[PDB]
Amino acid sequence: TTTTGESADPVTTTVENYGGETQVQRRHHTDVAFVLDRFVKVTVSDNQHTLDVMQAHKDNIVGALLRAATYYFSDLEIAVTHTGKLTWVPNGAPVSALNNTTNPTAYHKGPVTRLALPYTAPHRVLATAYTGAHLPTSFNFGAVKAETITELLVRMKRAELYCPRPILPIQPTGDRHKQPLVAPAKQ
Amino acid sequence: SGNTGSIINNYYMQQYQNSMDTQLGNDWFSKLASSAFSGLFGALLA
Amino acid sequence: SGNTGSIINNYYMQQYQNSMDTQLGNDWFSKLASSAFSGLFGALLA
Amino acid sequence: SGNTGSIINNYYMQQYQNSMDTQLGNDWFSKLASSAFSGLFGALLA
Amino acid sequence: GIFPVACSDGYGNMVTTDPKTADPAYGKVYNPPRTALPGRFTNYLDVAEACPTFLMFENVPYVSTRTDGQRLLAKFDVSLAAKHMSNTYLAGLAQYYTQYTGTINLHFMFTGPTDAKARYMVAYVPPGMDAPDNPEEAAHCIHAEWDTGLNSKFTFSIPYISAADYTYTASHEAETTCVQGWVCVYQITHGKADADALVVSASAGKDFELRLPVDARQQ
Amino acid sequence: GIFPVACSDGYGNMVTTDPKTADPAYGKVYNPPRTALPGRFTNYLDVAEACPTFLMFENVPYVSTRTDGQRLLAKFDVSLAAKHMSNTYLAGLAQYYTQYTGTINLHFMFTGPTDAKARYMVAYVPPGMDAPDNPEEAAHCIHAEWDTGLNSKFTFSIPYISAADYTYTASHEAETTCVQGWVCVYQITHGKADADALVVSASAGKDFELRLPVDARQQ
Amino acid sequence: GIFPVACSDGYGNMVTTDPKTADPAYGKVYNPPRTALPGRFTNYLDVAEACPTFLMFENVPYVSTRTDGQRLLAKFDVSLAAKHMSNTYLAGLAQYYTQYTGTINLHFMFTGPTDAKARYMVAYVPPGMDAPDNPEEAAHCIHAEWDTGLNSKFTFSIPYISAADYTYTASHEAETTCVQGWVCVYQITHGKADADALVVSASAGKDFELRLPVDARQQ
Amino acid sequence: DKKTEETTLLEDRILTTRNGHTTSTTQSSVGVTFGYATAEDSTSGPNTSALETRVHQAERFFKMALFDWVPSQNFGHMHKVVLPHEPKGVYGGLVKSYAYMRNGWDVEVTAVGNQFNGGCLLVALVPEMGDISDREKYQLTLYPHQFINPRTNMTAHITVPYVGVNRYDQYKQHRPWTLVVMVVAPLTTNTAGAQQIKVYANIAPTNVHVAGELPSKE
Repeated sequence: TTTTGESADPVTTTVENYGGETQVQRRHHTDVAFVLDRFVKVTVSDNQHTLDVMQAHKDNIVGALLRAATYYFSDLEIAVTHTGKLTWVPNGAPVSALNNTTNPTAYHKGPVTRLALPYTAPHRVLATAYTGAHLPTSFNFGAVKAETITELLVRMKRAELYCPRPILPIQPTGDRHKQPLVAPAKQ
Repeated sequence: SGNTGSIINNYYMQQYQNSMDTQLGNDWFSKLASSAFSGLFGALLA
Repeated sequence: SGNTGSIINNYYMQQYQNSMDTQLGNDWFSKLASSAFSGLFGALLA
Repeated sequence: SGNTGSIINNYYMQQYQNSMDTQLGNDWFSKLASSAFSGLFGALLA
Repeated sequence: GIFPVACSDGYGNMVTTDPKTADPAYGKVYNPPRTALPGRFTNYLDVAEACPTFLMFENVPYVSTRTDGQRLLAKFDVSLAAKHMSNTYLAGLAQYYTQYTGTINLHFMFTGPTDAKARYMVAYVPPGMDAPDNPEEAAHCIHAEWDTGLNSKFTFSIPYISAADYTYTASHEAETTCVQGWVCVYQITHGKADADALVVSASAGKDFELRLPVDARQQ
Repeated sequence: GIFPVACSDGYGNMVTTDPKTADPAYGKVYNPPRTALPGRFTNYLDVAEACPTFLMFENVPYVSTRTDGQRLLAKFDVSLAAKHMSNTYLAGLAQYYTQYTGTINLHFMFTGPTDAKARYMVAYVPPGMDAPDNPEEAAHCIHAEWDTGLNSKFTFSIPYISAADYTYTASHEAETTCVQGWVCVYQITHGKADADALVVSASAGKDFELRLPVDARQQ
Repeated sequence: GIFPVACSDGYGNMVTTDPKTADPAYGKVYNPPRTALPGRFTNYLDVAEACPTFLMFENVPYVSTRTDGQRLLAKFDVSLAAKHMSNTYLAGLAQYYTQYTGTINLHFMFTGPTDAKARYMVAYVPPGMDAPDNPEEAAHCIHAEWDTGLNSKFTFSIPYISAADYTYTASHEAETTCVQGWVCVYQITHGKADADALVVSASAGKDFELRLPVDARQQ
Repeated sequence: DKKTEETTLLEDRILTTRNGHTTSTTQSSVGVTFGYATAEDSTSGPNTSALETRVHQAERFFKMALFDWVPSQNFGHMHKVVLPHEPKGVYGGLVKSYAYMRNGWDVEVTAVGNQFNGGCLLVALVPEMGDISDREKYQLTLYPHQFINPRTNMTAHITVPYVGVNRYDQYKQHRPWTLVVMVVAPLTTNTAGAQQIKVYANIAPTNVHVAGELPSKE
């Protein structure tokens, strides 16, 4: 199957060309909405933290995959292990609000406290990159504050992605990257 | 939609569970993947 | 009505959940806002 | 099927509760047990 | 057997803002009849459209004709935080939402005597340049000129023209210039109009919207 | 009485991956309209089929005609871990699933000048022997020969032929040889073609599937 | 208000054997196709009916013709614990149920040479007396005599005749005698048949049932 | 694209592009790559209180040079630029008089050498491009692209829509599109190739809309 390579028009041959027989697939697992729909730890440093998905580890499935797109939309779900009252505040709220309790404040019930929050930016969509680097103030989902924030996780719901960006693995030392895989106890 | 599998509907209204989208006026790579040439371009013998 | 979004009805009778109002005999600012003049009052050219 | 006896169906979709099998194309010992000869092979008197 | 349930962790926490309703205890109570009580309002923004409140220019609601000729009577930031709003209902309200979109209405009522005549211009200077100090430079923005006559009042809408669909009511520290431009109001000329007051107020426009309630304030 | 329930032990534990949804708190929020934003993608593997990325041979995407004659231009492991993949989208993606099945497409675009002609061969050497270093030995595997001409590009599918229905993206330490064989690409001859580049890329095949998402990496 | 529930005490405890199903977490997984794999079995007792395994008489499956005449070739306890069962599938299986009922089948395959002829008798001695050591005394129980010929094998059913409807697979310490009697197999005569082997096996009968699974064993 | 006569030793696959009163014929096309979509989203959003307008005059060709491709520069050598960059003429004028604006791009990159050169360039357009790593030059094909390869073509053509987290932008401080060109196969020169190749661009701002007229001193 010769093509004019310069074209940039997609080409996909099949085993049928030599006599094989292409089968069926179920790429459920490689579905955007699906893969990103799980919790990811985000490194919290203070007892107050602005919610931002870019803070997931760049090599963590979710963060790696989120960064494999340039623009994205989604709602949020959060799981915080905290102490005292947890207060959330919507994108663009004066930071001073975090102390006020008439804002969505959840009392303690350990271990974690789980919530569902609405996309709250004022743009039609948000971005992974930006050339106008360091991302803009407004690219957040609000902020959280609790007397103590031991741990923080976030989950992207309803995810939409636009324009793919690259995504690299590990550069192997030798011919392939060998390593220890889950195996049964020797006995 | 995503990693969600409850058979019974949410106890809460969808107006509270999620953000509601507005419209003003199926997508792309999906379409593009399919428009891929898969023939031969030549002339086949045997 | 207010910040309330349960799809299923209250387990308790409404006679207990709330106070019942009595009547004896849609409102105002709402009406007043709408009665606002929005034209021009002049005579328009071009 | 196995040691399971809830009369009401799973709250979760079966797509999540279990692995889905695929097909490509009642069994054996069951059949074999039944094909067992049970007569006499001889000629019976009395 | 009884019905087997899974009490999920991370569910049930109090929450000052949840959409449920507490159980009750004192029931069978009947409220006195409040049928047709005057002045009910259903949504704040209605009163905000219906009643325009005053802007402020150093303790006063009006603007004063300095002297005859091309003078710039006022110029200000297009934010609900703006100093000129401050005493404004619209701002007092906006202070509880992070975002907004919409048209804002400016009203100019000339208070002068029957022998006092003037002509004014008002424009909306979108950001990207610096607010011009004279009409001829401002004449290039969305503007409107008008003279005095039988009709004391003149209303004018300030267009929502921004990159994003919504914008903040609040003002960030990092913002030097008012993210949404300014509106400058000039005087073109006058005669016997010096000293005279042009009191201005502002009301919410038809498509003006307030969203995302927030409680940032002292206690 | 009230409804008797059994709160089952071992049920309710948090779980970073459960298919439920947390209760909400801030409602009645309306997103700005995002109708028809260009370039949306729904499933990664679509882009993976549509856009073939480059293989690597010591810092470069192409292969270079050493000299005229039966030379073995390249040979490599059929694993998404393979050194030659590495910079490949397919591999960068596969790194998050344990298993896979499917056809993989190889693309060879000849970059030479109009006076440079060559003929190549590519084969898939299933495991069981050692990858042959010359065509005549490789001529016995599933292969395909082809010359240069008007058409710069030539695509070729690498068949999933394994004992099991699925295979690992990952590579075990205990594996000396690439569990899935190799693909060697030769040159049969050429003329005035020495020096010239034959850049190669790889895209996902039609029946290519990725399954069982996993997060093994640093943090 | 919300729905008032009573979390009953004494309900919810784990339980290694409950008929519920845990919540899930990793979903949307598709198994490789296993259509028509040979040799599937659905219920153990089917294989137990279909394949008779061997009895044991001191390291051997057969019984040996001591010498011509009225000899008692074997005699044993009717329990799945019996020493003669031991290597028997039926017993290896029965070891996991407390009770049983049903018919058990005994199979006698004569292995001798074409010139070796014999005649045997098998009886089921219900408890109440002591197992007779000679046919004429045993001739009064449910028995069956038979000679050798073209047909190597002879099958015979051991009747469930007990006071209760079910009986134990297990054997109590307090039981001196086998609660369910014995089965003795004699030889009536023979000629040139001395030395020759009469290998015996046992399979589950049609109405044979195993009930009440139990795990008593080491770990 | 295609041409007639019959076959021949020269080139064919002719194609003429036209924006405004400007054309661009090319007897060696390889087609035109289309962006992330075939049509831009709604040009009249709420964010513009519908005071936006469109200027047909801006949508015309304008040229701007890129670099010289020489055998020295080998794999991964890349030349990037953010559009608009310094904009002149009508199009330029818009930027000085309107607060916000939006438009897509009609890009035609032309590396004219000669059919005896070997080597090959990759030209693409990227949204919010912020410095690629060396490794991720390998996955540059994920962007609207098109190759130039001397044995085959002289011109690469790519048309692309306006994008951004905002319906309208302030080009004066955010542009989404970045036109890049990278060497994938170093330039071969052989006996009769061209010593070096001059690379230019023919561009047209497509579907230009502007909103929020600014004040003015001149």
